[PDB]
Amino acid sequence: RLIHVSRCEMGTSTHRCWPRPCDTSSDEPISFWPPFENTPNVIVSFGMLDVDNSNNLRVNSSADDVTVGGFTLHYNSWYTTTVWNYKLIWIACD
Amino acid sequence: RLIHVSRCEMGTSTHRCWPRPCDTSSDEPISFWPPFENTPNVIVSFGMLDVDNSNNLRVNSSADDVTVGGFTLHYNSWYTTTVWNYKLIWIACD
Amino acid sequence: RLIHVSRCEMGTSTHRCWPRPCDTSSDEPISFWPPFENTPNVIVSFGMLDVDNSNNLRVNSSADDVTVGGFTLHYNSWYTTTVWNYKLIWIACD
Amino acid sequence: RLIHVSRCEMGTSTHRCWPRPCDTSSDEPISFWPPFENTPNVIVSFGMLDVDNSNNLRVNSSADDVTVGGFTLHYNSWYTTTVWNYKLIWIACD
Amino acid sequence: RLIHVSRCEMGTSTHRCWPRPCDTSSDEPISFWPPFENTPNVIVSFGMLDVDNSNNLRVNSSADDVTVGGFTLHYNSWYTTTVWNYKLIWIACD
Amino acid sequence: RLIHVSRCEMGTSTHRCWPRPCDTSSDEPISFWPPFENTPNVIVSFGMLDVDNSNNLRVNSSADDVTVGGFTLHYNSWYTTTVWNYKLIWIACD
Ligand SMILES: CC(=O)N[C@H]1[C@@H](O[C@H]2[C@@H](O)[C@@H](CO)O[C@@H](O[C@H]3[C@@H](O)[C@@H](CO)O[C@H](O[C@@H]4[C@H](O)[C@@H](O)[C@H](O)O[C@@H]4CO)[C@@H]3O)[C@@H]2NC(C)=O)O[C@H](CO)[C@H](O)[C@@H]1O
Ligand SMILES: CC(=O)N[C@H]1[C@@H](O[C@H]2[C@@H](O)[C@@H](CO)O[C@@H](O[C@H]3[C@@H](O)[C@@H](CO)O[C@H](O[C@@H]4[C@H](O)[C@@H](O)[C@H](O)O[C@@H]4CO)[C@@H]3O)[C@@H]2NC(C)=O)O[C@H](CO)[C@H](O)[C@@H]1O
Ligand SMILES: CC(=O)N[C@H]1[C@@H](O[C@H]2[C@@H](O)[C@@H](CO)O[C@@H](O[C@H]3[C@@H](O)[C@@H](CO)O[C@H](O[C@@H]4[C@H](O)[C@@H](O)[C@H](O)O[C@@H]4CO)[C@@H]3O)[C@@H]2NC(C)=O)O[C@H](CO)[C@H](O)[C@@H]1O
Ligand SMILES: CC(=O)N[C@H]1[C@@H](O[C@H]2[C@@H](O)[C@@H](CO)O[C@@H](O[C@H]3[C@@H](O)[C@@H](CO)O[C@H](O[C@@H]4[C@H](O)[C@@H](O)[C@H](O)O[C@@H]4CO)[C@@H]3O)[C@@H]2NC(C)=O)O[C@H](CO)[C@H](O)[C@@H]1O
Ligand SMILES: CC(=O)N[C@H]1[C@@H](O[C@H]2[C@@H](O)[C@@H](CO)O[C@@H](O[C@H]3[C@@H](O)[C@@H](CO)O[C@H](O[C@@H]4[C@H](O)[C@@H](O)[C@H](O)O[C@@H]4CO)[C@@H]3O)[C@@H]2NC(C)=O)O[C@H](CO)[C@H](O)[C@@H]1O
Ligand SMILES: *[C@@H]1O[C@H](CO)[C@@H](O[C@@H]2O[C@H](CO)[C@@H](O)[C@H](O)[C@H]2NC(C)=O)[C@H](O)[C@H]1NC(C)=O
Ligand SMILES: *[C@@H]1O[C@H](CO)[C@@H](O[C@@H]2O[C@H](CO)[C@@H](O)[C@H](O)[C@H]2NC(C)=O)[C@H](O)[C@H]1NC(C)=O
Ligand SMILES: *[C@@H]1O[C@H](CO)[C@@H](O[C@@H]2O[C@H](CO)[C@@H](O)[C@H](O)[C@H]2NC(C)=O)[C@H](O)[C@H]1NC(C)=O
Ligand SMILES: *[C@@H]1O[C@H](CO)[C@@H](O[C@@H]2O[C@H](CO)[C@@H](O)[C@H](O)[C@H]2NC(C)=O)[C@H](O)[C@H]1NC(C)=O
Ligand SMILES: *[C@@H]1O[C@H](CO)[C@@H](O[C@@H]2O[C@H](CO)[C@@H](O)[C@H](O)[C@H]2NC(C)=O)[C@H](O)[C@H]1NC(C)=O
Ligand SMILES: *[C@@H]1O[C@H](CO)[C@@H](O[C@@H]2O[C@H](CO)[C@@H](O)[C@H](O)[C@H]2NC(C)=O)[C@H](O)[C@H]1NC(C)=O
Ligand SMILES: OC[C@H]1O[C@H](O)[C@H](O)[C@@H](O)[C@H]1O
Repeated sequence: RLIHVSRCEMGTSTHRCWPRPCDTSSDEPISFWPPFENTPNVIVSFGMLDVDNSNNLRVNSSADDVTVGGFTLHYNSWYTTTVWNYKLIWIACD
Repeated sequence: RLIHVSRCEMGTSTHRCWPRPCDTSSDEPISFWPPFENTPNVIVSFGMLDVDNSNNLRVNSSADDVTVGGFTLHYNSWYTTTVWNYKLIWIACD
Repeated sequence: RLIHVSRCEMGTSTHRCWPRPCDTSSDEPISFWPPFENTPNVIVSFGMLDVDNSNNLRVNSSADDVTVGGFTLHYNSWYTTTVWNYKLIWIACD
Repeated sequence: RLIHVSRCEMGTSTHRCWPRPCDTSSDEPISFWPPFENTPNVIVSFGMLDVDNSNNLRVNSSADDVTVGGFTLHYNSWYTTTVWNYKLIWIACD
Repeated sequence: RLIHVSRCEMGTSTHRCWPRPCDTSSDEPISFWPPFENTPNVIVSFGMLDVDNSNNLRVNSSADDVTVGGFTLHYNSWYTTTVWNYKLIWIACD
Repeated sequence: RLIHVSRCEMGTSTHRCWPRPCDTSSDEPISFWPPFENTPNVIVSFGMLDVDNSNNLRVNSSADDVTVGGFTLHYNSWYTTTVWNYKLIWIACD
């Protein structure tokens, strides 16, 4: 019969830059071995966050350039915001 | 034989309000196509968060009124808090 | 034919503490019913969060001792940070 | 994603009659259990056969009144044929 | 996770020729909608048979030119044989 | 979700003895690579049959010694029957 099933892969990228500050941005090459049949959907979020109250909390995360073979794990803060340590989590299913 | 397998859907919903503050609360109808054969589960979180340090960080997000047809992507803040931008993420499996 | 498919179990854990500050750390055992063929993968994030601006934001979370029958839903803050309410969300797939 | 996967059920049914000839036709209700989700196809054939050369070889078999919960395994012969033994084999997938 | 599942298709082709005798051979086009990811395996047999004892029983059948799109349901006899009526059954799975 | 899926395997062994008559019995060992998770169901039938009319048609076939790793492809005739050529077909799903 015809049915719906999803293949999923997931992981966590961790960043501990303290005492140093974590970079404005960061991009990681995440690959799916083996590739998917079609380009899956991916969502990213935070599992651990270390933000200084001396400035507004501005943390953005995302999956950019999603290829059936992998995707770019993207993170960035902006303006005067300062991030000390942070863990990203992502899950891509199809 | 019998096996376990899930069908998962997933999406994001970006709310950029700056220079205006984001609505205190938000509810968006999300539709599943095609409908699940049985009610699915749904977890919601944040992929991007921009909140003013002028006050405590009070952000809530959920999936209310879930069914086989879909759910309501609910988000809200409370008290004297202020959010300039935020991205909600969700995933629903069965 | 040989294919890839998954089984995803997921959920949420709400911790309301205000007016009492939430515990520095909190562990919660989760059970997979029935058990997975093999050891799944879990990722935990936040779905709600209430953090005091009087200090930096320091929230961490993870899935510990993940077995075919369950994992431990871990939460913790550190140092001077304070938390009033929060919701954890996790999802596992094989 | 969408995939095509089938569930199959299959069985044999031996009929030994000799020294007596097997009855002109024979019907036997088969039960799928648990029931099927869709109404499946079924094909019947012969795994063993013992027929008399004294006449032509006239044998017929078929799945009948197929539900999502079973069907009638049917066998028969017409006219002057004489069958001494036979085993029906059947397979039903979806 | 990696599992083995199969997709199967099946069907029958009834040939009632009496009083006329059945053609020596028959090749029928069977197609698959939609086609397989990869080329299936196919097997054929007889569901009903009507062979004249005046001569030896000789029946052959097979799936020819099998591809992801379908195949050719071939049937034939040879030499002195005579077949009055007959049905073929086939099932393909990948 | 819980669903039903079968994994199948199939094949056909041919035997061309004319003018030599085919042995009374034959047993071919079949392997299942990779080995089913749990013991499968097998069914065998005739894809090509060539029998001399000078005696009753007595043919039999089956799958014996069925294990998750394989099975034995059994075939025989008995008493006065004489078989010149024949082909067996088998399909085993779990
Ligand atoms: C480009 C960027 O990343 N901007 C993000 C940032 O917005 C802030 C900036 O645009 C700065 C530019 O100087 O302006 C902030 O608004 C300020 C100014 O208009 C200021 C000028 O006097 O007045 C207000 O702030 C004053 C004072 O400057 C502060 O030191 C004092 O503590 O508070 C005063 C009263 O507020 C005004 O707020 C922008 N800030 C806000 C809020 O819009 O951050 C926002 C939100 O985090 C967005 O992310 C921008 O993209
Ligand atoms: C209804 C709601 O959304 N409440 C959420 C909020 O709780 C705060 C409110 O209940 C306000 C009501 O006035 O009280 C806060 O507690 C205060 C007061 O007890 C106050 C009295 O002096 O003392 C503390 O704060 C003072 C002063 O008020 C502040 O302006 C000053 O900057 O700092 C002082 C020292 O702290 C005390 O905090 C409630 N706040 C807390 C914390 O309990 O926010 C909480 C957490 O974010 C919950 O979300 C409530 O539901
Ligand atoms: C163990 C732990 O959980 N540490 C986490 C914490 O780090 C802070 C602590 O290590 C404290 C220990 O006293 O030091 C902080 O750095 C401070 C101090 O050196 C301080 C002494 O005067 O000077 C700086 O801070 C001043 C002032 O004290 C503040 O009130 C003012 O607002 O800012 C000033 C300039 O920053 C210095 O920053 C550590 N803080 C930081 C930042 O590193 O928190 C961090 C980040 O949240 C990590 O999580 C640590 O593990
Ligand atoms: C109703 C049914 O099941 N019929 C199936 C059967 O058909 C045979 C019957 O229709 C009988 C009815 O009497 O006729 C057979 O044809 C015969 C006659 O035309 C006959 C007249 O002389 O000539 C042939 O046979 C003779 C003689 O009758 C035999 O006893 C003798 O051994 O041989 C002679 C020479 O053949 C002729 O065959 C029908 N037979 C055939 C063949 O059509 O069987 C057929 C095929 O098995 C179908 O299944 C019918 O439905
Ligand atoms: C052990 C075995 O494999 N037997 C299978 C076989 O059965 C036949 C045998 O048991 C023989 C043993 O001698 O008997 C057959 O029955 C015959 C005899 O009773 C015979 C004695 O006169 O009478 C009948 O046969 C005559 C004549 O001999 C034949 O030449 C003529 O064509 O027909 C006449 C009338 O039948 C009688 O049939 C057994 N045959 C039958 C039929 O029972 O074959 C059967 C069916 O194929 C089973 O497979 C047995 O297991
Ligand atoms: C979060 O990261 C994404 C990835 O860079 C940012 O996406 C860009 O968004 C702007 C407008 O919002 C577009 O003009 C760009 O085309 C996007 N980049 C691409 C090609 O993906 C997003 O802006 C970031 N959010 C914040 C607040 O920094
Ligand atoms: C987060 O959002 C959810 C949904 O809006 C809130 O849940 C509601 O809780 C109240 C408790 O008094 C119920 O009356 C509502 O019916 C609930 N909504 C439903 C059915 O989803 C939750 O309280 C919010 N949390 C915070 C901190 O604001
Ligand atoms: C977040 O919580 C996890 C779980 O308690 C912490 O993980 C431990 O990390 C240390 C090294 O820092 C390892 O030696 C332990 O094996 C880990 N524990 C377990 C049971 O996984 C993690 O360190 C915490 N991070 C923060 C920011 O506090
Ligand atoms: C073989 O068996 C099938 C199943 O009993 C027979 O099917 C009947 O076919 C006739 C016409 O072909 C229909 O009018 C009947 O309604 C069918 N029966 C039902 C209820 O399915 C078929 O006739 C048999 N063929 C032979 C040669 O005996
Ligand atoms: C049964 O039918 C098959 C298919 O027509 C026959 O196999 C063909 O045999 C010829 C030579 O004898 C080859 O050139 C073809 O390539 C074969 N077809 C394929 C692709 O399988 C087979 O000979 C027939 N058997 C009998 C006894 O008639
Ligand atoms: C058809 O083949 C089967 C399999 O060989 C035969 O059944 C076996 O018969 C022998 C002798 O009675 C037993 O020792 C085995 O246990 C049987 N196997 C099983 C479990 O089926 C069957 O008798 C054959 N039929 C004919 C007509 O020869
Ligand atoms: O049955 C005996 C024998 O009759 C002829 O020789 C055919 O060519 C063979 O295929 C076989 O059918």
